[PDB]
Amino acid sequence: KPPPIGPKRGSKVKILRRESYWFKNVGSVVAVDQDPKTRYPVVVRFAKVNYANISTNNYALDEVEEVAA
Amino acid sequence: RATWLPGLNPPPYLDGNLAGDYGFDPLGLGEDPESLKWYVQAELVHSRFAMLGVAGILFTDLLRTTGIRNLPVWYEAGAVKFDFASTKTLIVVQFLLMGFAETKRYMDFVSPGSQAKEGSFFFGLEAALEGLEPGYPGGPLLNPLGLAKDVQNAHDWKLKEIKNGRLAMMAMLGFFVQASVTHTGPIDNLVEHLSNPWHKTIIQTL
Amino acid sequence: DISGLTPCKDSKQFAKREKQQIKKLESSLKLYAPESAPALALNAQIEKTKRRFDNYGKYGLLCGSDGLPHLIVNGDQRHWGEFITPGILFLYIAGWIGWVGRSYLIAISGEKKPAMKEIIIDVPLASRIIFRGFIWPVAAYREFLNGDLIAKDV
Amino acid sequence: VAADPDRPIWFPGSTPPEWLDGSLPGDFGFDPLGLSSDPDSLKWNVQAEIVHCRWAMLGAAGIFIPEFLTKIGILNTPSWYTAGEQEYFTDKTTLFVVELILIGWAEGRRWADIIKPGSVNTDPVFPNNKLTGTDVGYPGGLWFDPLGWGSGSPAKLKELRTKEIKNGRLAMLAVMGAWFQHIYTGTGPIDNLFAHLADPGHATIFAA
Amino acid sequence: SHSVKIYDTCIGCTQCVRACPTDVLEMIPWDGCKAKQIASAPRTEDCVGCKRCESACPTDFLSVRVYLWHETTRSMGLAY
Amino acid sequence: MRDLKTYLSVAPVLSTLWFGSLAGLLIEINRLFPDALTFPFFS
Ligand code: CLA
Ligand code: CLA
Ligand code: CLA
Ligand SMILES: CC(/C=C/C=C(C)/C=C/[C@@]12O[C@]1(C)C[C@@H](O)CC2(C)C)=C\C=C\C=C(C)\C=C\C=C(C)\C=C\[C@@]12O[C@]1(C)C[C@@H](O)CC2(C)C
Ligand SMILES: CC1=C(/C=C/C(C)=C/C=C/C(C)=C\C=C\C=C(C)\C=C\C=C(C)\C=C\C2=C(C)CCCC2(C)C)C(C)(C)CCC1
Ligand code: SF4
Ligand code: SF4
Repeated sequence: KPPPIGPKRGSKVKILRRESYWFKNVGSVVAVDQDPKTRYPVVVRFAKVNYANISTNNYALDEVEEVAA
Repeated sequence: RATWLPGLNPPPYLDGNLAGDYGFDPLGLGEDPESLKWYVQAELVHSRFAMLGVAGILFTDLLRTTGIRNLPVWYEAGAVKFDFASTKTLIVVQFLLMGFAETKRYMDFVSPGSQAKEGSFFFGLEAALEGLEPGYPGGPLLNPLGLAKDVQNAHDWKLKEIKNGRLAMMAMLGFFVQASVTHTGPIDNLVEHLSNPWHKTIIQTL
Repeated sequence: DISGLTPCKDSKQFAKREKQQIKKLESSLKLYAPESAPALALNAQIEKTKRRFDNYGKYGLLCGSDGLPHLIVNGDQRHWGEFITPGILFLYIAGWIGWVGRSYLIAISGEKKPAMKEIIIDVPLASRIIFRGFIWPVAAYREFLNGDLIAKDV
Repeated sequence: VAADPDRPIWFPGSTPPEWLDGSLPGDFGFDPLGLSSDPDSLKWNVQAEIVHCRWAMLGAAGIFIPEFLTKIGILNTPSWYTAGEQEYFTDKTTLFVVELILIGWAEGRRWADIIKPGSVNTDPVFPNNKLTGTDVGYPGGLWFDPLGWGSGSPAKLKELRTKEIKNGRLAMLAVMGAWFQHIYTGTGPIDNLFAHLADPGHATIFAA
Repeated sequence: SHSVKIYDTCIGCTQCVRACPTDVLEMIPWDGCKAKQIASAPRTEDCVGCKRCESACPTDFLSVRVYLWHETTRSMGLAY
Repeated sequence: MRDLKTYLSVAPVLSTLWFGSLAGLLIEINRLFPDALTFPFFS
């Protein structure tokens, strides 16, 4: 839909992707690609970097889950 | 208010409505609220036991030093062999009875209505254990006189209680250390201080 | 007298160790005048050795056939000065270190860039926390009961 | 606390630092290292100077007056250096503890007065008593200021406070001078003065 | 020789191939990302296995991925 | 200075200060209380 499909910009989100560095770790959604053809729109910004000194990564909608806080 | 040292604001997690607060929590122990409740009940019980202790030591030593009764020194008081009973029995009896007391106090602290509702038979007395408050049980068994029938609006009485009890606890620590490095009674140390105060203190112990 | 070990207050080889070390330090003492700094220091080390051996005797240490104090860790009440009382003395300090460090890391956790507070140690914050580990055996117990010691996965 | 951009400074021709505006009572711009570059560091060092000054003035008096009214105005004082070896009606570690317990009270009130500017003005026993001191380091109360001289115009107060710390600075210098003298020289300070006034040349720090 | 694979997590930043010193990779159009391009690996025969491609893949773990496999004279990087 | 104290609070400077103080503590303890193998107080 033209309205947002994914989490809100700023919604602290958890990663269900098993192969990511931040698995079972919280994040901070900075953007969601509203194009309904990309596979991993959810641009997250974490607090601590990965082994490649990167704090951001694209994730899917099913590979993400917002916390109750 | 006056919180235990001027120039410092009291912690925001304790202020005012509590028995003798004065805002002394520099080490963040009452930061969590349920921890503070548990510690309040702990403090009250500690202070009351310590008050009974200071009375039972000062009175016995007033009788001893002056020479009214030949009671033993507080230090060497546990090994008195009683004729009718033995200490080996007394420890077990204390365990039983004070268990029935303290576990009841506990199960009231976690559930205030307990010990009075249903199947809480204590010789049919399931009404004197109403509790009315944490740390202040009330009732005909525990306050027969009932000086503070109310307990929320009894801040003067609870404040007197907790202040006298903090002081009694400090005096009990005094009894513990003062009579482990001097090996006498408190009254002996006092009259040793009141003869030559500038020559008999802690640091005059070489 | 346990574990086949004689006490050091009634051991022969322990006194022999004493005599041998004293003769060793006295052999190095007949090379200087008895009032100069080397001889005074050697005599001080000699008294240090003698008091050391006598203190190991009077504490009830157990000296084996080799004549050296063998510490008992099993939990014998006579030998809690060997392991259990200094063990508690250790664990109290070690948990102090851990608890002030943990409460510090939790204190800086709500910072914009917390890592700079691990490099540039916020001495006021730590110093306000540095004595908060005095009460670690009770604060940690409550944080375990309240659920604040161990983190939750989410 | 009025600034004086053209005050006389410690080192004429130099530009005094920005954090010394001239406001303080006796700030001649002497801070080369920058030990008071911060505002709160300056506020702390001010009271440190004040109390070092006052303790050093009491010290200089209790050194020289017992050493002046002993060599000429004949009295009997043991010394200022070896007075800690002398004996009194109390054990040496005991009265140290007593004066610690008694001085730490006042110094804790001072700590409170520095951290919180007005917190300790009420007498905790008799709250009708008071110290009418707005300025940190200058408690205008009865026990400290009974004669009413610590009040009035801020200019007169500033000249009086710089008079105070002016006496106190050379009091500090004099006390550590007596220290280094009684160490380097054997005899006492006023005896050192008389030996200097006998022969100013062959009586100085130099002996070789 | 080596088996280079590009997974669908690629953002199309063109670092994998601008780092690759042996022309193994090449960007192609795609519809799975905002950049509308993805890397492909046709010339895997020229792949030495240096993993400069996946030392420059800015994703959760990786999108480009090099699998060490049958080593030939050109994957072993031999001038002899 | 604020930045000088910021540097004194850095991990190596504060570490060597802390361990110099600590080492002096343990040193003076092992000089005042040398040769210690057993805790004899309430033994
Ligand atoms: C007790 C020491 C002490 C302290 C803390 C201060 C503090 C202060 N002074 Mg004062 N001052 C003192 C002694 C002291 N003074 C003495 C003795 C003199 C005369 C020599 C002066 C002369 C003076 C002038 C002329 C001025 C100040 C000013 C100031 C302020 C800014 C400078 C600063 O940050 O100082 C902080 C100082 C320290 C932290 C002390 C330094 C410590 C190091 C370790 C010294 C080591 C070297 C030293 C030379 C060895 C001493 C040997 C001795 C026997 C000679 C501050 C309030 C200025 C101001 O604003 O006035 C209000 C100003 O204009 N002071
Ligand atoms: C109030 C400050 C003051 C005063 C009046 C004196 C006075 C004296 N000192 Mg002492 N002294 C002082 C501070 C002071 N000193 C300090 C801070 C130190 C430590 C560095 C010393 C260390 C010292 C030693 C080791 C010895 C003396 C000696 C002497 C005497 C002979 C002078 C001499 O040998 O030159 C040496 C003088 C100095 C090292 C002082 C340095 C300069 C000070 C800071 C000047 C004081 C400020 C001044 C009042 C204002 C400026 C004056 C002028 C520019 C207008 C004389 C009585 C000697 C003695 O006892 O012989 C009898 C001696 O052996 N002094
Ligand atoms: C991990 C293995 C290990 C162990 C267990 C020991 C154990 C010991 N060594 Mg060995 N040592 C080791 C490794 C080890 N060492 C290594 C690797 C080296 C080479 C670097 C040495 C080199 C060495 C030498 C050269 C010497 C020792 C000595 C000692 C003894 C130290 C006793 C002492 O002074 O403490 C006393 C306690 C302290 C210093 C700690 C004080 C802590 C403070 C006061 C805080 C506690 C108070 C606090 C406020 C709480 C109180 C309670 C209340 C307030 C709550 C002890 C038997 C000395 C000795 O006597 O040998 C027998 C000695 O001479 N060791
Ligand atoms: C407090 C004090 C003395 C107190 C003395 C007392 C109580 C004496 C008591 C007694 O005598 C009696 C009564 C009787 C005796 O029987 C016993 C004792 C007990 C002995 C001295 C301070 C003495 C303090 C002194 C000398 C301080 C000197 C500081 C200087 C020179 C600072 C310089 C700088 O800091 C600035 C100003 C600016 C920076 O930017 C640059 C630099 C250069 C770093
Ligand atoms: C008696 C003894 C013995 C034995 C013993 C034993 C056997 C024990 C065991 C024990 C055990 C089996 C234990 C366990 C534990 C577990 C756990 C799980 C824990 C946890 C903990 C925690 C978690 C903590 C934390 C902390 C602290 C508190 C400190 C610092 C900080 C921190 C945070 C780190 C012997 C004879 C040898 C000797 C003598 C002594
Ligand atoms: S480096 Fe990775 S993310 Fe970037 S273009 Fe190549 S395959 Fe895609
Ligand atoms: S391993 Fe080396 S040669 Fe192979 S694709 Fe990656 S960068 Fe190119």
